[PDB]
Amino acid sequence: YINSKYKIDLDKIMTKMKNKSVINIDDVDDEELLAILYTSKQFEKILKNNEDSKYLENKVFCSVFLEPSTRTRCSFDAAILKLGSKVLNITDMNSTSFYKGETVEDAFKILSTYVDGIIYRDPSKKNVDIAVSSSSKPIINAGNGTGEHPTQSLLDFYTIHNYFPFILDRNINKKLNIAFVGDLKNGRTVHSLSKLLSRYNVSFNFVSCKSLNIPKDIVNTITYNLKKNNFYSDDSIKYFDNLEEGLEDVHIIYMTRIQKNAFILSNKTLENTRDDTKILHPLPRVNEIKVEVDSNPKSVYFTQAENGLYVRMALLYLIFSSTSHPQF
Amino acid sequence: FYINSKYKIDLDKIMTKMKNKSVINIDDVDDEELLAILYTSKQFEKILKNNEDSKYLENKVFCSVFLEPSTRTRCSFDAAILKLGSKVLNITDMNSTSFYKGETVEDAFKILSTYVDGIIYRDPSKKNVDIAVSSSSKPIINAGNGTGEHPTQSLLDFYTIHNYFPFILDRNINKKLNIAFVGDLKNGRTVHSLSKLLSRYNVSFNFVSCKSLNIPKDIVNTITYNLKKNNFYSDDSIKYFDNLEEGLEDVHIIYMTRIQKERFTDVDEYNQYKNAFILSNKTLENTRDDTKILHPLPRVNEIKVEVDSNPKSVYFTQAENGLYVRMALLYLIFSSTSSAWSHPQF
Amino acid sequence: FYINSKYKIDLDKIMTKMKNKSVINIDDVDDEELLAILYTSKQFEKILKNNEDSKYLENKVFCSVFLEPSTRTRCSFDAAILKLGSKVLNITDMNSTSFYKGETVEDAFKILSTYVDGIIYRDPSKKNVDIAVSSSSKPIINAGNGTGEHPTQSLLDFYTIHNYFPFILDRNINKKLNIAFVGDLKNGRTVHSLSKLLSRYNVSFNFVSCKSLNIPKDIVNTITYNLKKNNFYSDDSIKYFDNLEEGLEDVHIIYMTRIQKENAFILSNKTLENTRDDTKILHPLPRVNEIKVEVDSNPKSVYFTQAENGLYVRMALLYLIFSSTSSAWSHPQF
Ligand SMILES: CC(C)(C)OC(=O)Nc1sc(-c2ccccc2)cc1C(=O)NCCc1ccccc1
Ligand code: NA
Repeated sequence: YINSKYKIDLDKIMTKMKNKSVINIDDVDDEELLAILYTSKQFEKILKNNEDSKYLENKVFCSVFLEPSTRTRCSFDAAILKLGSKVLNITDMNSTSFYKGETVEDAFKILSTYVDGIIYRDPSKKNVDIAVSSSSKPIINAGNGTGEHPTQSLLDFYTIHNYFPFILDRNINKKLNIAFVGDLKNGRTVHSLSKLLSRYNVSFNFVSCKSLNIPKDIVNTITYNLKKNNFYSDDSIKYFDNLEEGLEDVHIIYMTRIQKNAFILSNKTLENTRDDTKILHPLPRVNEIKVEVDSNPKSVYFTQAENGLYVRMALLYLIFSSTSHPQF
Repeated sequence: FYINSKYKIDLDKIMTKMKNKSVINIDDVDDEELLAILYTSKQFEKILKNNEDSKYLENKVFCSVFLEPSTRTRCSFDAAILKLGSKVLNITDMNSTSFYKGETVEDAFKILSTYVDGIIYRDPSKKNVDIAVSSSSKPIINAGNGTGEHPTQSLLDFYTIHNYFPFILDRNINKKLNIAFVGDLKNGRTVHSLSKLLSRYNVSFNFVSCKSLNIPKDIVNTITYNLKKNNFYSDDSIKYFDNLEEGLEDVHIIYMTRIQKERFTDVDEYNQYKNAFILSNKTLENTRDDTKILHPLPRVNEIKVEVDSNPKSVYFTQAENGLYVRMALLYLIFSSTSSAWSHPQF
Repeated sequence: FYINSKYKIDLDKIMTKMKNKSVINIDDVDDEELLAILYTSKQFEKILKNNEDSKYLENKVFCSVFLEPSTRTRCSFDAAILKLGSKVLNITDMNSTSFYKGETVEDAFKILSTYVDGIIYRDPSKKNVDIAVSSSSKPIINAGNGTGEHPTQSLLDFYTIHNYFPFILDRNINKKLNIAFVGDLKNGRTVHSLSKLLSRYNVSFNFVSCKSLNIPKDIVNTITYNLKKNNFYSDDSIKYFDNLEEGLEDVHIIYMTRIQKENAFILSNKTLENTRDDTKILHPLPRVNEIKVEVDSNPKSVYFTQAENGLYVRMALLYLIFSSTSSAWSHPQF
């Protein structure tokens, strides 16, 4: 099992990931990240070539979405169904109507008797952690109020690694430069992907309009990670409030969502970027990216969204399998 | 493969043509495609009535997106997918505005179509379905929109008729089908769609309505051009009546529409129109012996419960037929390939 | 071949009788059918706790119709169908009036039953379930209605009891089970249903309630006629208390009910110290105050196992009604 230059011992990494709960991106170590990246790639190729995808038959999951949150929920459903497993849904409900005079711990202790695993989206942070403590079965966090969204970070990382595979090498001569653009204060997807990218040889351009800057405790978490692998320097973190400077010499531009510009992306504002730059956005997009950019080959935000299917298939396969592997 | 015992269906070739086809309007189905649908529907009807293996399409994952409540069509599409042995994720009980929460229809469909092999979409907006089709990398079946496009209702309507009157397929100048459309012909879009499809054949039409709720001119024009084009138009081709006693005479089919009180000024107008067009065993005594009664449902008072025991009533068979017709259409579009041994064949 | 310790089960014969049966009330289950359910439930419990293949009912497509919020029962029936290897479409987020949008219950059920092999139906109206059964070409499982019929709640309650006290099946005049029902005995319909089923056996009852919320006479009468039928009725058979201290003495089972206060009877480790060693505590759930979280660590608490058992009991009932099967070798036998 190879992804160019690293052999992955998938048997051994699955033994370790079996019945693992995934709440935060920090619950995924280096070895587990390689296994996910590798397996995601196998599912991408199997599905793009119309091959049998049914690597996880015989499982029954529960999907609990207590805010309307249709793309992430459908992505998890499709992944389960394409793997050949089954799922029952709780949707179109909020906290109060689902927990109708019942504790979170009662609800999860009972629900986990019915199913092999639970996928849970709840805008409360407390609820996901209470569910994990109460559940006899593994939980995948599909997004909560603390800004934990592990599968968004994983699919973001998979997407980058697909155009810039050298991010995995921890090579002091091969650095990736990324610009994060928009609302860096409220854009939790930046916070989570930053922590994961900072384990690697990466330098960051934070591009925001003063009022919406990256929070200090993320800058600190980036600086501790980069220091730990001896890739911190005074040039590791740069701050801009304009595109013209922010977007210069970055392999990746990652746009965030807003609501109420310095930061609208046009073919014009992209003429002076590297020819290899790729554009991500977790979606949905509003004005941050003009429709004309969809025809620009630097745009990969729809491939990115597509990649969430393969990454969620991979993560469900590695946690829930009982045991050959997807290959080719 | 034979239909009517006259017309040979090369299902391999017709599948190659229908593969990854979107079905939005009944005019997206040609003569050959309609034969393959009718034939395949009949095989699913017999396999299921005999408790045989129905799993002729197993490895597919669909998304079903219903942005207005419409329980029977949605459940019928679910059942069809599941009976074929495929899988479906559902968006229900939601409207346009809450599902498109500050996202364009084009963004939503471009992404959703990466997840799945095909989409079933019901939206009361007509624009939305056409935008979905333009944005989607995967086929769409329109399960109903605001323009009155509802191709699987028309298809299951036609399947039902063809089961009692198979000669409608022959385009034989000696073998004419006579149908009465009864009730709200202005707002009954199922009449509009079925009319267009029937007018490809040797058919004459009785439009039975009171003044205010008559068939629109643009449908009469489309029926008249279709009948002319196959040299079946005469001054007899389209008649208009305001009462059952005349309207229901010498028709093979009576097709009753919904007369929703919210289409009148008040109750007195409703209950006058109601009552004038209500179907009883009495109002059916001077129809042909062979007359069959359709209604797209749901039923309110348009038809009295006593008529359910009358052998001329088939509106519950009609609704059941939607399962077989939706199984057929899904099989023909989404199969990756054929053998002659992979086809349903009772 | 099919044994339940010392009851031999003729599953072929009992399935011939249960095939395409509708189950609306606990009285639609006779002695033989109850043994088939108990036996099949036990096989599913062991297969699933040992991670074996559970797919004993492939190729069916069900419709599950929930016209009130009723999340646990609905998820339990979904899980059961999916674990058996069959498929389901769901109608939820609906009440009576919005689902029957100017359509009769009989029209809706006549049509829906053409699509599917079976229907699971929860509706707070009692009329609706009985009209559904009259109109349907396919079998219905009642998942709960307004008359307090909830057959799979009673069945999973009974399965739970029989697991700790298997002698309830023997109808042995020397082996009596003592149960206390605690809380709102007037509105607690699962007491009503389980009482009727327990009273087919050698059972005595402690009804513990204030005064305003006492067991209704019609249930006392139905318990007395059942117990008389097997000559287990005596003036000792039914006792009435207004306090836990007396009510809870010498009972093998304590069954706590929901009381939505729309204080006397909260269960604590303290109020449990002088119960039998062997007493088990049920509660149909959800619980609010009736049982303190401290009791969850008490080994007498089984209300979470009880709720888990609903999976195995719903798998069993679906298998026994819907199987297309003939042969003794196809049945689960851990
Ligand atoms: C994290 C991801 C993107 C996977 O989660 C979803 O997609 N769910 C969500 S949270 C959301 C939102 C918007 C405003 C305020 C608060 C939350 C957008 C949405 C969302 O789904 N599209 C909004 C409208 C829409 C729904 C589905 C498809 C297309 C458009
Ligand atoms: Na599903």
